[PDB]
Amino acid sequence: AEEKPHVKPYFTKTILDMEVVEGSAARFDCKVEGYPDPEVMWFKDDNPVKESRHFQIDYDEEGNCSLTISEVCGDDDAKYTCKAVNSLGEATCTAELLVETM
Repeated sequence: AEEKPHVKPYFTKTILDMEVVEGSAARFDCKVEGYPDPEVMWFKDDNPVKESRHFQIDYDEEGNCSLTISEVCGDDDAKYTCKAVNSLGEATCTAELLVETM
């Protein structure tokens, strides 16, 4: 039986800057690769994001990573970061969420 090769994390898809009207939902998504599989965490202006009704975080076996914000408010207007790390290294991608006020 063969095993996967050890490779530091890397994103094949990175998160994108978004503009969302206040009150509506917003989602950041990216895809990570690496072996051992990496552990992932999200940051809002470099502060760890904790799972909640407001911040839904998903990470599946295929490496799809996402952060969904259900009702965007002023406090969400920020820089978000998805960081992935395994024993061989780390990878991060960042993007801005601009909350639009009509």
